[PDB]
Amino acid sequence: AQNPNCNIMIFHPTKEEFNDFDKYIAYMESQGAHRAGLAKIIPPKEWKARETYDNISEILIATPLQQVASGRAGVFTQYHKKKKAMTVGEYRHLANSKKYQTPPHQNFEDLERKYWKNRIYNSPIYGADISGSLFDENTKQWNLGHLGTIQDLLEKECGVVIEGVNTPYLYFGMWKTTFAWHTEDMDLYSINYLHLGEPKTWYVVPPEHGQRLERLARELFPGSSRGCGAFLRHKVALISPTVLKENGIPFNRITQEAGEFMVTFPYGYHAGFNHGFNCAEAINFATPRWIDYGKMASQCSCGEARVTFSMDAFVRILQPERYDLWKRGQD
Ligand SMILES: O=C(O)CNC(=O)C(=O)O
Ligand SMILES: [Mg+2]
Ligand code: NI
Ligand SMILES: [Zn+2]
Repeated sequence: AQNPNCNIMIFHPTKEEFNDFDKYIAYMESQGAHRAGLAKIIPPKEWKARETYDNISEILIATPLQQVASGRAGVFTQYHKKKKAMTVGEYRHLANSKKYQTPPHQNFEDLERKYWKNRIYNSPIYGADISGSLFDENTKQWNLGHLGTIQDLLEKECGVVIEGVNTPYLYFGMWKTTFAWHTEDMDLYSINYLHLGEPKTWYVVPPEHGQRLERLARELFPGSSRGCGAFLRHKVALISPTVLKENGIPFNRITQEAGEFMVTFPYGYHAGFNHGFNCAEAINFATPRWIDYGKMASQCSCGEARVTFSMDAFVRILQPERYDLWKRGQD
């Protein structure tokens, strides 16, 4: 079995290997990359996402989210307070202000220490989940607005034609902005490209050990667990690496820098934080190997998780027994 310790793997495809996205994903899995839950892909040196980022400041963040924490430094939840709209230029200036800017630090490890020590005492503002793309239309390789759609993959594998669309989302981050522990909707893959700015640190639990994380989370967040049998779908809980180590949960960590792709694999729980002002683009995708994960994915039916239009069909076709209860949650 390849990669039996579930280490995060890093790949350096040549320009030739970068042509066929599906083929490269299947290659990475042949080497065991999925066992980690997360992989890094460094694009060939000849590739570029677009020519420059000099003209992005007029993009609108219609609903910036202030991420307010509650709990203790290593075990906390966050709620998202909606703020007034602002442009990317306005947000960048805010991220760079004294109140929100990255502190002086020695290296990524010192910054990681400071994040876990001090995150809860601040409420950074995240421009998340903004439909759109920063890939040039002429970029033909690994262009996250030109991937094959998940609806087309389900149709190719299973023969059933379904409604829905699959588009990318932009993320504008600042120091301490945080992504809570989660897997993707319907335990899909995700791909994330860091277009510009400061790094993003990731934590990940191997898919084969995801239930260990869930059992810890039920212990650490006991009221939330009673409220919903899939409350990590709410995407609000954080647990530090120190706490994960104390409780014997297998995980790995890696820092993504500008110009790099990360892939998350089906049922790979992940969480992380931004080092400073940055912009990422991400989208969900599927392969044949996902189908079985989609059929088994947990679901939130309490009403909190509220998701896209396109998840309806996935539930309806892959999880018909759960469909009625899940749909009630959506309405
Ligand atoms: O970058 C972020 O804030 C969150 N991204 C992801 O969870 C992802 O790409 O799957
Ligand atoms: Mg602009
Ligand atoms: Ni994710
Ligand atoms: Zn729920």
